Amino acid sequence: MKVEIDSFSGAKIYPGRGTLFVRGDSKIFRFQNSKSASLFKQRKNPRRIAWTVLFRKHHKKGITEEVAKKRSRKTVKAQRPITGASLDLIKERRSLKP
Amino acid sequence: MKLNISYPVNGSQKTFEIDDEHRIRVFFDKRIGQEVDGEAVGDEFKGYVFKISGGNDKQGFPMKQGVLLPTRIKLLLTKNVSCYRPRRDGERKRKSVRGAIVGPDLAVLALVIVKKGEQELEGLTDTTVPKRLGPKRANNIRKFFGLSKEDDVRDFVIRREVTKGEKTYT
Amino acid sequence: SGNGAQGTKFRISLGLPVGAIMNCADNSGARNLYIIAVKGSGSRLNRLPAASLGDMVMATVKKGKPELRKKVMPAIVVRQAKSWRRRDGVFLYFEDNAGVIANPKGEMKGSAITGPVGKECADLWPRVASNSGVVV
Amino acid sequence: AGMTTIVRDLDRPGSKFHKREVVEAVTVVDTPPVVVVGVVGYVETPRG
Amino acid sequence: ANGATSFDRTKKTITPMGGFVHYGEIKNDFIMVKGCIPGNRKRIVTLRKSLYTNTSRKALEEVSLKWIDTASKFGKGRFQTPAEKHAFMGTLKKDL
RNA sequence: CUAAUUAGUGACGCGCAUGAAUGGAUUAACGAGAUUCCCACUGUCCCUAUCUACUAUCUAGCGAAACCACAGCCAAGGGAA
RNA sequence: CAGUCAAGCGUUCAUAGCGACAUUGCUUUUUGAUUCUUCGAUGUCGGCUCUUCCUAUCAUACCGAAGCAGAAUUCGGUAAG
RNA sequence: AAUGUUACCGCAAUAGUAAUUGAACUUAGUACGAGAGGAACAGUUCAUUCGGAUAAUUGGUUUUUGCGGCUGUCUGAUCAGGCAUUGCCGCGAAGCUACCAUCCGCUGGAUUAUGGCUGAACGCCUCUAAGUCAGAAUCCAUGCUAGAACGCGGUGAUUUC
RNA sequence: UGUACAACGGGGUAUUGUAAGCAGUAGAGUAGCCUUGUUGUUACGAUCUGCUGAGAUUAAGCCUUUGUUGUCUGAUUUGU
RNA sequence: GAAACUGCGAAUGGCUCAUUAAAUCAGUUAUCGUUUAUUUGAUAGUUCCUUUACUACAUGGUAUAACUGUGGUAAUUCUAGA
Ligand SMILES: [Mg+2]
Ligand SMILES: [Mg+2]
Ligand SMILES: [Mg+2]
Ligand SMILES: [Mg+2]
Ligand SMILES: [Mg+2]
Ligand SMILES: [Mg+2]
Ligand SMILES: [Mg+2]
Ligand SMILES: [Mg+2]
Ligand SMILES: [Mg+2]
Ligand SMILES: [Mg+2]
Ligand SMILES: [Mg+2]
Ligand SMILES: [Mg+2]
Ligand SMILES: [Mg+2]
Ligand SMILES: [Mg+2]
Ligand SMILES: [Mg+2]
Ligand SMILES: [Mg+2]
Ligand SMILES: [Mg+2]
Ligand SMILES: [Mg+2]
Ligand SMILES: [Mg+2]
Ligand SMILES: [Mg+2]
Ligand SMILES: [Mg+2]
Ligand SMILES: [Mg+2]
Ligand SMILES: [Mg+2]
Ligand SMILES: [Mg+2]
Ligand SMILES: [Mg+2]
Ligand SMILES: [Mg+2]
Ligand SMILES: [Mg+2]
Ligand SMILES: [Mg+2]
Ligand SMILES: [Mg+2]
Ligand SMILES: [Mg+2]
Ligand SMILES: [Mg+2]
Ligand SMILES: [Mg+2]
Ligand SMILES: [Mg+2]
Ligand SMILES: [Mg+2]
Ligand SMILES: [Mg+2]
Ligand SMILES: [Mg+2]
Ligand SMILES: [Mg+2]
Ligand SMILES: [Mg+2]
Ligand SMILES: [Mg+2]
Ligand SMILES: [Mg+2]
Ligand SMILES: [Mg+2]
Ligand SMILES: [Mg+2]
Ligand SMILES: [Mg+2]
Ligand SMILES: [Mg+2]
Ligand SMILES: [Mg+2]
Ligand SMILES: [Mg+2]
Ligand SMILES: [Mg+2]
Ligand SMILES: [Mg+2]
Ligand SMILES: [Mg+2]
Ligand SMILES: [Mg+2]
Ligand SMILES: [Mg+2]
Ligand SMILES: [Mg+2]
Ligand SMILES: [Mg+2]
Ligand SMILES: [Mg+2]
Ligand SMILES: [Mg+2]
Ligand SMILES: [Mg+2]
Ligand SMILES: [Mg+2]
Ligand SMILES: [Mg+2]
Ligand SMILES: [Mg+2]
Ligand SMILES: [Mg+2]
Ligand SMILES: [Mg+2]
Repeated sequence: MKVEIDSFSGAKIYPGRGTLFVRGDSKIFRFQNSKSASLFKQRKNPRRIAWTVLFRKHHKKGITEEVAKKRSRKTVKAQRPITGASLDLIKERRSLKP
Repeated sequence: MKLNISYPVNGSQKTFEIDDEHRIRVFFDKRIGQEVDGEAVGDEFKGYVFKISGGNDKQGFPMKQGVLLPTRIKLLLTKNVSCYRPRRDGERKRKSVRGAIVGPDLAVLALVIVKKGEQELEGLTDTTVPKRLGPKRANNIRKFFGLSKEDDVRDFVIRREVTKGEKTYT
Repeated sequence: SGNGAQGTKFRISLGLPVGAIMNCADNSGARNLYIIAVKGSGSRLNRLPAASLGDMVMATVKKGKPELRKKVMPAIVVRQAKSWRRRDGVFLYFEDNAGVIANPKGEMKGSAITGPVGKECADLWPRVASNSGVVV
Repeated sequence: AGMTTIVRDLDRPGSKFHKREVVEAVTVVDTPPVVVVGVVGYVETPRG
Repeated sequence: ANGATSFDRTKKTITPMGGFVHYGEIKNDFIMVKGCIPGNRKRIVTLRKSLYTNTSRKALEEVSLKWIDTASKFGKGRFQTPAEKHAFMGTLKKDL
């Protein structure tokens, strides 16, 4: 079971829901309901339709903490200095001077 | 689906096969670069944080960071780009590509250890493999050993032992 | 459908009653197909036989090579406009009505099929599956 | 009460949809426990 | 988790968002029967044991639900749970 | 012309019984004139569904007509069949 | 529309399937013959709609024959669900 | 209406009655045949015609005159509205609704034709005379709809100014 | 006279597509006063943006409710 | 000295005669109307900074192939993660 997404509005489409349209060029369009489908047939442009996802993304509407900072990072600091070089003597030369 | 996991600290890699779609399901709708806590995936991995690095679906098409989508498209790939190796100068090609959002259609999820859990993984933390090659360029030798250029790099270069018959070389 | 079809088809909404004209989607030289009958269809007083995706119809060619015209031949419906429903629960539809001219066995007259094809049809007629590009 | 929709895997060897998912309509009837207040016995007669 | 599933797992009952249109919430045990039943919503109904034993192969199939639609029936329901709605819609002018 | 045409049109003519102001033939333009096909259009149809108003319907007041041998459940029989 | 006789047909073989010369019938969606009812009025052909009935059965169930190897077909029975 | 009143739960006389046809896979390139050709039963998956429901889904319907948009004019402007036989357009819940949508359509017995058993008449022989086995989209039940307003049962409570 | 019933109000559900108001360095531009501009100023301008997935509507046969206000003995008839 | 990186070549060659009728092409012109890898000949003392507590010049930076290792696809001169 996959939940699809309307190719106009950006709404989730649960199974059995809405309609599917196969265009002449074999591009597939899925609408959650007859509303988006009609708008679509009207050549309306989602970015000009206020309630759509594409419109809200473009006009940057309430994205908020998604652009806020997050914590993902790491630390390693280990050594396996060279292959065939007898690494036993590689940690001895590794104390340096400074 | 198969999990291909790497420990970048030791240079170790081992795979894993996870059935039981509920355990897999933790990765679904997750993009590349997002971390994943281990316990959900299994008990063997607990407290292990996994970075999603990529993978291939059935039919073998590779994921490409940045496309989003949980699906395949056909892009036009230039030089210096992933999932393309140009055969000729200025040669671009149009090729099928899998999205960067994880889904059930994947054959293999590639992962990278970030934080280690509370239990040792068989072929990962237990074994370590050496860096194949050492510093070549002058200052790079100096900066691997921190030499503060006085110390005459010629002594500090790495030397590899090789055996020919009863003759052992360097 | 009937003769030469490997397998069975699940019922799909009937979109093309007798008299409908659909695009001819192969390279045979025909521009369109005028449906005069549907194979395997039944009988009710006043009911028009109608074709659905995957069905075999009898047809004439209204626009096309004069050698194709003025005669009745078999053809197979590869695309519907009327919405139908699959068992995976989706209502879907194409942008046009189209079929391809074929012999009673199900073998195709032309070498290729332009445009998408419905899988219900592809599964039903092997020869159509061969010559098809994007399916569904 | 009403109806809703269901998704489930179909087990039907030989069917094109064997092992595939199908989506199906179902009704729902509200059935709180019934309570027993009595018994009637019936006897057979030539009139029924 | 009446309306939940081995596969779905999310805690929810079979009551749709906004509740069964023209009925209510279903706070007791229930029978979920495939397809449709004679009579209308709110009507008294009798369910009866079969008068024979079906082999049929269509009977005897042992079903396992993957998912039960809990979306609203009072319009075109876009959401299974108020959680899912808040998840997708973000925050609104009433809210917190 | 159509898949298919007692239709239409173009030809043919020992034409039951065409034919020259009993006017013959031709004819642009015009026609709520008869006929044929085509494009568009469409609930004419496949195959039906839904909505609005006013009716019907129930109430107050008002209040006709047609028709009427006697009347009003059938099957068969005979009988002006 | 259906029989009886059986000379013929059917490579041979009357009657698998047929069948002359003759002859006995049945039917009342043919057409005639009649003129009984209706001329102080029983609204015409066809179609559309819709119900029911008949069986001399086209299909579908189960059978018996064959000049029935199979496949196909033909003849016949119970059959109008 | 009336068989005391009123209520609940039931019986079943009689009457009605319903399901229908095809294809594919497989059997099987098998049986049969010199070859050319070439089946069926059991099993499976779909379909046709018909029927009874139902509205989760999809579609149709719009006076939800619900939200928005538009022309013309009228209220000084604004806001907010009126008028144009529902002014017009897009979307539009609810309801209704569609092989344009989904679901559901039972199994026992007795028989016909016909093939038989035992078996005389007729020392032999015969399915028939006596007796008898198997048997059809038939018929009778099962099941389904009504419930006799002059067919019936079980049960509850039964009035004082 | 009580998980009573009703009229409102609240919350959910659903439909539309961002209300009025105010503000702006958004705006083809246009005028008026001079102290004639080293953003000169006062305003005006289809439209645009912000507060604003807002505002409006939502049972008339949607769901729900610890809130408010109210309602809770009229008429007729029946017996073995 | 494999592999790979870098550089250069792959715009030459070979083939065909479809288009093309003031086009091409030919002889003759023009660049005071432009671009030109290459070959050949020439051609570069100046690079920092309010210009004493000074700038790596004895020479500054990583990030990658090949490789190692873990992989995906029926399938290609496909390629992913480490
Ligand atoms: Mg709709
Ligand atoms: Mg619509
Ligand atoms: Mg007709
Ligand atoms: Mg081919
Ligand atoms: Mg509802
Ligand atoms: Mg609804
Ligand atoms: Mg003619
Ligand atoms: Mg005509
Ligand atoms: Mg003529
Ligand atoms: Mg003539
Ligand atoms: Mg004559
Ligand atoms: Mg004269
Ligand atoms: Mg004359
Ligand atoms: Mg003239
Ligand atoms: Mg005219
Ligand atoms: Mg009337
Ligand atoms: Mg009244
Ligand atoms: Mg009155
Ligand atoms: Mg009057
Ligand atoms: Mg009578
Ligand atoms: Mg009598
Ligand atoms: Mg004779
Ligand atoms: Mg013989
Ligand atoms: Mg003879
Ligand atoms: Mg006749
Ligand atoms: Mg007379
Ligand atoms: Mg007469
Ligand atoms: Mg008369
Ligand atoms: Mg009279
Ligand atoms: Mg009269
Ligand atoms: Mg009459
Ligand atoms: Mg013989
Ligand atoms: Mg028989
Ligand atoms: Mg009948
Ligand atoms: Mg009394
Ligand atoms: Mg075979
Ligand atoms: Mg032979
Ligand atoms: Mg029928
Ligand atoms: Mg309006
Ligand atoms: Mg105006
Ligand atoms: Mg204003
Ligand atoms: Mg006025
Ligand atoms: Mg007027
Ligand atoms: Mg609706
Ligand atoms: Mg039906
Ligand atoms: Mg019986
Ligand atoms: Mg015997
Ligand atoms: Mg017998
Ligand atoms: Mg007997
Ligand atoms: Mg006898
Ligand atoms: Mg039957
Ligand atoms: Mg039964
Ligand atoms: Mg039944
Ligand atoms: Mg009664
Ligand atoms: Mg009683
Ligand atoms: Mg806004
Ligand atoms: Mg009402
Ligand atoms: Mg309150
Ligand atoms: Mg009140
Ligand atoms: Mg050349
Ligand atoms: Mg870098």
